Amino acid sequence: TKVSLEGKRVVLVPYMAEHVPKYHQWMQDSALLEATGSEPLSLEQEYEMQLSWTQDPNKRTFIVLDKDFVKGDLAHGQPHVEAMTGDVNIYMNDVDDPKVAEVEIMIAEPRSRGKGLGKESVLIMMAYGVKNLEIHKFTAKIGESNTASLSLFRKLGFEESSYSGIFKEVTLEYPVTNLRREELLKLLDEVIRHTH
Ligand SMILES: CC(=O)SCCNC(=O)CCNC(=O)[C@H](O)C(C)(C)COP(=O)(O)OP(=O)(O)OC[C@H]1O[C@@H](n2cnc3c(N)ncnc32)[C@H](O)[C@@H]1OP(=O)(O)O
Repeated sequence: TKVSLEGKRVVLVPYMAEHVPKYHQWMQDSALLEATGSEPLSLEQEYEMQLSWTQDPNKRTFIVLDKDFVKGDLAHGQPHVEAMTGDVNIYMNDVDDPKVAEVEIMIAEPRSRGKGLGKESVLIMMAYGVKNLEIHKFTAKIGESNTASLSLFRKLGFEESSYSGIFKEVTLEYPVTNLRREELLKLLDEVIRHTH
């Protein structure tokens, strides 16, 4: 990824080595680890994953910045550690269909929760996938007790498609209908790109 994406309240920037120390600190929250799909890493592994995640052709990943905390402009590829808030990604992980993508979202900083940053970050990333990856269905895998994430995805219009009692995990789907495709592309048309 060579660009960052500026919406109304968030900037989605490429995950950089400069972001790793704060990201690693977020991941010390066992609740965050369990709520996301994450295993605890060493710092070494966290740095190596920054390189591998961002080189993976089947993934798109961004660090979420809260625009209220950004100091300086978005035009020079700077990491803006001071505004780091979370992450968002899509993974094309369906062997049967390269136009299906799984979504993940995390807003790790309490000071930035409840401002609509998770919703906007997911919508921008979904729209990016529709335009550039031709995604026609998104999925989300959510722990059965994760009230906050279940609410977010359902309020976006994701619908439950299956449940694993073994893993205590709900899977939701978002078919990209003609109307949703139009809406998402219009939204992305208003997102400012910066070279990064
Ligand atoms: C598919 C996956 O990624 S599963 C893993 C999801 N990530 C996590 O669980 C990490 C821990 N939690 C988080 O990161 C955050 O709580 C998130 C991402 C779930 C929500 O981030 P926020 O930025 O606070 O959400 P945002 O402010 O954009 O609100 C969006 C919707 O989320 C829902 N929501 C957010 N927080 C809560 C909550 N505490 N309880 C219930 N619903 C909630 C609401 O429906 C809200 O819509 P409303 O504002 O109209 O009520």
